[PDB]
Order: sequence, then C-alpha cells, then structure tokens
Amino acid sequence: MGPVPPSTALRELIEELVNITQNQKAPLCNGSMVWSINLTAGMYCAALESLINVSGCSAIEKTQRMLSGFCPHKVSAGQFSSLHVRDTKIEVAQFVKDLLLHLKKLFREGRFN
Repeated sequence: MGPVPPSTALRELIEELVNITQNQKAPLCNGSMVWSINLTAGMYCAALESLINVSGCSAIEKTQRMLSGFCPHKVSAGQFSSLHVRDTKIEVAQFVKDLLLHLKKLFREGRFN
C-alpha cells in the first residue's frame, strides 16, 4: 500500500485534532502559550516551530509528527523562522482552533501543503 495521500492525511489530522480539543475540559498543556503566526502557504512549517516551544505535552507529540509530514522542517528549540515579529503569545487551545479554520479551508480548494 502506498503512503497516505495528502487530502486523506488532512482529514485524518483534522479529525484527530478535533477529537482531542472537543473533549478537553481544560488546556491540555499546563496552560502553556505559543507565539502567534501568520497563516500562509507555510502554515505547517510556521506552526511547527511555534509548537517546538511546548515540551512535556504528550497529547501534541502525535500532532508534531503529523505536522512534520507536511513540513520536512527540522527545527531545534534554538532555530526560529516565524517568531521574528514581536507578537504576543496565546493559549495553545486557541492556537489549534485558529489553525483549525485554515486546515479545513485548504480542503475546499484541494490545494494541500
């Protein structure tokens, strides 16, 4: 069987992300907040580096693997690409929700990253 197609991976990613945030009573991480990013064609690469700032949260380790599948960006806790602007940090729960609108959005155009 060949790898999972791109559109199929997005649906798998959207369904899994929704499942862990819909049944969440409180922030999955210890209230960890992440830097806001501009949602653009490089959402997976930009979103990944912002998450590299969250450690100890197993609930998102799988998310990190799936996001990498869309962005071969090996980012280290020392290398940063989108955190150039001095924006404010936001709760991870809100970060996923804001990203969720864009995830299903590319599905309508079928243009995956």
